[PDB]
Amino acid sequence: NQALGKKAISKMLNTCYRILGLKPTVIFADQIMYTGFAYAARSGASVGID
Amino acid sequence: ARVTVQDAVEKIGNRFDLVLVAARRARQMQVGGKDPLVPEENDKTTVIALREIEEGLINNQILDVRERQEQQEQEAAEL
Amino acid sequence: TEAAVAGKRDELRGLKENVIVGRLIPAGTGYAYHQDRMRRR
Amino acid sequence: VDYSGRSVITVGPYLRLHQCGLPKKMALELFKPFIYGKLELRGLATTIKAAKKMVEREEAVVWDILDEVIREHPVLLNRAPTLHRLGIQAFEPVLIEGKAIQLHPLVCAAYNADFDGDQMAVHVPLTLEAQLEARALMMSTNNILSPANGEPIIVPSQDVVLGLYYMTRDCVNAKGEGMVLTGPKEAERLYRSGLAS
Amino acid sequence: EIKELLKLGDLPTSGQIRLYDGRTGEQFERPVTVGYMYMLKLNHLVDDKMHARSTGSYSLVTQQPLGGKAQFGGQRFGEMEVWALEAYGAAYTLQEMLTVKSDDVNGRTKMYKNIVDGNHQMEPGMPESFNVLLKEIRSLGINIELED
Amino acid sequence: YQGETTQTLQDYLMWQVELTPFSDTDRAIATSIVDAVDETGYLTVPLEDILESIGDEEIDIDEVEAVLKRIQRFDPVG
Amino acid sequence: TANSGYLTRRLVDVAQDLVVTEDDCGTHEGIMMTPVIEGGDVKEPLRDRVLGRVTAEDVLKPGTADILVPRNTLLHEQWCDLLEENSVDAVKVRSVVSCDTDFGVCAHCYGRDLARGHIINKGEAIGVIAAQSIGEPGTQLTMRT
Amino acid sequence: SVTEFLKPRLVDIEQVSSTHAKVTLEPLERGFGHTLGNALRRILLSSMPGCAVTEVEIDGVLHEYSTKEGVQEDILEILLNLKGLAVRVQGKDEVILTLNKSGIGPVTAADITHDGDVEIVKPQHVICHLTDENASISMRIKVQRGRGYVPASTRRLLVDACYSPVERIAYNVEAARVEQRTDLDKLVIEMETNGTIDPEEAIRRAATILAEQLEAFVFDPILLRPVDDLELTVRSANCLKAEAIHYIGDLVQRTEVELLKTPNLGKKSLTEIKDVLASRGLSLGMRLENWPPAS
Amino acid sequence: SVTEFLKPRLVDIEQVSSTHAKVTLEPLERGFGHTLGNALRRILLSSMPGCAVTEVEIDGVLHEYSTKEGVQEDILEILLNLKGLAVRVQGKDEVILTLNKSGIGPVTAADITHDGDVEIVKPQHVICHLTDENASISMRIKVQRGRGYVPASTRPIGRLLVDACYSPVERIAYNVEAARVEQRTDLDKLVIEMETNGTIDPEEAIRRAATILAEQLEAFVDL
Amino acid sequence: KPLVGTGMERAVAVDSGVTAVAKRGGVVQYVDASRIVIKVNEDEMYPGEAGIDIYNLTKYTRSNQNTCINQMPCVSLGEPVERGDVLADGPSTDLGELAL
Ligand SMILES: [Mg+2]
Ligand SMILES: [Zn+2]
Repeated sequence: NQALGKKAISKMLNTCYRILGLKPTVIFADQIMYTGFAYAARSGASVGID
Repeated sequence: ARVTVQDAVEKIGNRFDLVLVAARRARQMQVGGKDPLVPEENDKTTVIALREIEEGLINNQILDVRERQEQQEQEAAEL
Repeated sequence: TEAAVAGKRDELRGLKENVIVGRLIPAGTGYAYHQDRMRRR
Repeated sequence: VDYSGRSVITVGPYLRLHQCGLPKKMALELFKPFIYGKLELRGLATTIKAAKKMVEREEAVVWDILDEVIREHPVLLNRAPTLHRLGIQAFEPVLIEGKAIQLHPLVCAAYNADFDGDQMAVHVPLTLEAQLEARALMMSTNNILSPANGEPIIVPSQDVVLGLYYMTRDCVNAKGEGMVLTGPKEAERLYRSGLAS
Repeated sequence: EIKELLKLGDLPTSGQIRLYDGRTGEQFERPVTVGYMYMLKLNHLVDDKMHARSTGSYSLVTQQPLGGKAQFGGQRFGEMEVWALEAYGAAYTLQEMLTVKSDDVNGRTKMYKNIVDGNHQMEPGMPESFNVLLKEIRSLGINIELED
Repeated sequence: YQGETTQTLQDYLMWQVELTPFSDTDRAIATSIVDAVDETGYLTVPLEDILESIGDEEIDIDEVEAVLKRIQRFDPVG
Repeated sequence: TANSGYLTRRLVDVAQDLVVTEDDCGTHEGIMMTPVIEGGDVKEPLRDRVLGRVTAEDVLKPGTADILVPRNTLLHEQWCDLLEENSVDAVKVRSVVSCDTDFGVCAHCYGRDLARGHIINKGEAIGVIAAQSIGEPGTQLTMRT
Repeated sequence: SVTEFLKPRLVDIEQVSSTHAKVTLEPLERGFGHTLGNALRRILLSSMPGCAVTEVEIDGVLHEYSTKEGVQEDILEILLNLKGLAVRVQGKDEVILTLNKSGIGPVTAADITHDGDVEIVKPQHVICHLTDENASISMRIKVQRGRGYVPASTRRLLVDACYSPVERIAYNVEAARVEQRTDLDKLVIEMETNGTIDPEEAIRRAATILAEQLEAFVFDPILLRPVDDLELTVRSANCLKAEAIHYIGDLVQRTEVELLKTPNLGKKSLTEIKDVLASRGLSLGMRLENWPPAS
Repeated sequence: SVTEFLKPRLVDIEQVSSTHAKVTLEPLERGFGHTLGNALRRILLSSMPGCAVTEVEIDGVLHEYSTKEGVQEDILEILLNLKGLAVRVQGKDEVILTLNKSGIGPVTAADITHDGDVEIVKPQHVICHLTDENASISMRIKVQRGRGYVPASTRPIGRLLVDACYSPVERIAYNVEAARVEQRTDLDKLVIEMETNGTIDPEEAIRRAATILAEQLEAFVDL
Repeated sequence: KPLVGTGMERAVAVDSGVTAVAKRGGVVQYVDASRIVIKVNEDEMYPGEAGIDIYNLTKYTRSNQNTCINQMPCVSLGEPVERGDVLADGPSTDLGELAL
């Protein structure tokens, strides 16, 4: 429930590892990668001169 | 297949003894005449051995006891 | 030269000596193997 | 050493971090004695030279044999220089078409590898103890913490965090705001349907 | 002046147009930068990089696999990769890369025969490049020998 | 300079002898049979010289012929 | 690029054959872990200098006789949270240098694995791991400057 | 040959056994996975006929947010609980129900007055929690037939109308291979419904709608031969027949020591068997995975 | 009612040029314009049948890395020019055309010997140039029907192979806009603008796309 | 062609002798995929000389890097030429301009 930068994502995986275990952490990492890729592509971000 | 071996490590207790126990059981299943204690699902001998270790069916003491029993029965049968 | 003039002897106890010869290093899964050798020696 | 190859690495975003992408023309060479044994085990070849010829001319059944023999058999991927022990990791092969190895993104930080011309070397564990050491010790899903300090080494890096940052943000007067939803499923159903931002 | 050229031919001044997704057919949420860039094809082809080996020709004095792609050689497993296997604790994976897969002459054939036979087990033996070291050390007038 | 190991005809024949399901005595007989093969592929000694080179009293010429008929269908055939 | 390689080669060669060969050497001497203070700022808190080690003495509380933790404990995350709740002062811990085991180290002087959360196992080669850990970041340090 | 395409063959729909299903179809032509999946998902999300609650009218409440005595949930909480109420009307296209109730137990969907046309799929669905004994709740709930999602902001207390029987659908396209062709498609559709219809029926109805929208344009041979092929002598053939070896594949797997123990079979007779088997490039120590090929 | 959808029909077809057309489909419900437009665009861009040049055989050449006396282009450039030849055959799945030319000048697609079934849609397609007074070119071109893109590598010492791109269409663009049908105002209208090479009818292309979509969709109706 | 350049393409293309630059001005009298024959002007000819320049193009030769070297004409039959302008392109050259 916040804007997830790069430090707010690593702490999420660390919390998952410390609370749950190893298998949920692996599945969570794969799902995080998939969702991040999908919505980064869907956002249509770019870079211009303006 | 499988992705993690954490349960087998917890049951055996050490990550270096698990490899040896699993190798012993997998060699028993592969080059010997043994058959898996769990339903094999298109799996190889190493993964079957790991799945047997995960359920408390295989460890060093069980293997030693079964080997001694097999040797005693074979020596009795040969007479 | 200094190991020859002194007649030294190597017991193959480390990790780099079992790699030159091609044995199991006494660190990982080869620790119990070397424990057996030291026990039966 | 024998049973070893190398080639250029590309990216596969569809993988799971316990598997890699191996060309099917490299795995045919790396796994050749296994293919001979599997061929003459099931009666396809009654001699070693018959299996040798079948593999040489690349019939249509040697690919099924290869898919059977590479099922659960880790391969060690290594990239030089090997500065720490995370530079060699064991993955499960997936037979792909092409000449480039496909590497999972999340494992790029450990290798210090980027896809602008890097190359990797693949090694095949042979014995029954090497296949279990590559699965219980060197597997990619086993080392997710750094042995130097104890912090995770599988952190998302650049455009995995950009998408999660863009998705988890707020705007003052975005479309369809202020409504009361009944769960995440309704939120996704509104987003896909275009009724909300 | 780029923005004057982008107005001479009727194009957006910003240099960014809106794009649609080819698979779903829905517009990307933000404008993206499209244009024409001059691309080169460098002389690093993946056809000249891919290599593989299972068994081939070995050297004479030290019977190890040759090096290179034109000689159907093997990949070098150097010192820094031995350190990484010593740090994991992989003793068998390290032992099979020093004797069976590289140098032990009588173990290579046994391993190949066992792999073809469906039995994955090795008889380690002794590397053939340590006997060369012993013969070269004791040709200097120094009596080095294995005992017991 | 070190060199390179080339594969001759006898090395190729041995590579197949070791991969053939022989027995301990059959492989010993096959070693003698493959040893007495010149560069043209023809056996250069009579089978009575191979039966003598084995150095065993219980082996008969029938076993030597049986092993020879199997070696004769290696690669190359003949 | 080359100086770091030479340094890590020397580090590996000096400590190649150090292996955890025991479980307890029977001595409880050790070092005292105090936070680093250059004079104006606390560079590193004490929660990172003791996380995953074994105490060498009775470290309970400065006040009186209130045993918060026993003589030999593995200070994991929960124990460190308890440490920060009560504002725990300097602690004495067992270090590798002050170990009574000959030809190796024991699993209690060393501490945590730092790759798995548990305590270090017998056999694991710690000298190579430490040499690679020190020598790997050597390419991020300035050479000429 | 130019107008024929691959068709799915391995459809293996898997049930989570109540309202959640995962259907896998393979192999599609390259690129048809995205086409079919996106079309089906868009049709299921946007246009699927159904019946849903449109608006409510509580006697004691005249505002979207207010205070109602004796109810634990807020007014918008009651609206949320009514939004998820799944109804299956048969005859009409607009009906009205009443929820007069009093007591201390929770007020659930089973407390609605019965109608012949109206059917409730989850009587266990809880609408509100009444706490005070003297408290009572009586409201009128109207349901109507429509398609898709209609927010209240597009247009008594208004409720967002979810006519479509779908709650979530997601498709995923993976790589599949036919024996020769390298790049094909494998479509995996995972979907859930609100209980009024099964997932497979919703998929069938979406496919029917889309297809009706287009009506204006549409071993080795040697091992199999009988052991009689060999030029065996009388005694060796009789011993093999007595050993029930009717094929070369059976004889080949028999190891030498096992055949030595065979009665009436000698060393010189075993050597003849080995000779006649070797004259065909065969030995006596071969292994076969599963020999008898149902023949 | 609510379970009754108005179904579209091919209303208008506008031939803007020989290789450009705009077809119209209306009336459409809400959300069906984008449902049909992208599906038809993908099917048109991926699954259309056509005819392509596959093999060439020039009289006096051995390989495509050579030159001819009197011809300004290399054989490789002649093959690359023959790749773009747009041809419509109407009776078979394979035909052989013949080209004989002599004298100074261009050798266009109008110099191919006339055949009853074969139709050349762009007779101004320049293949090569003859720059010599006594120079002749004689070639036998093989044309066959297929779909997709088949390189020569995947599939005599004088027969030259060329990669075959069988797809007629070049680009597709669809637009959804409001339509005026009866009294309802929620109905839409889909306009599909397509650029082919001139060797396929727009209406039959739309009908082929719809037939492919329906026959692929029939696997879900039973399930 | 780059379509966005700096103007140094022509100098690099001409100075490196991969093209075919006319030695004397004239009129192209023969154009072929492997040779060009130029009829030199009357005011650039030596006494007692048949004025023609013959350029033999390099076709599919192998370079030191196992690549291809191939020159293609860029002139037409019967068109004027002057001294110093290109007659045939080279590897990575488009009308006398560098194109990589
Ligand atoms: Mg790089
Ligand atoms: Zn100690």
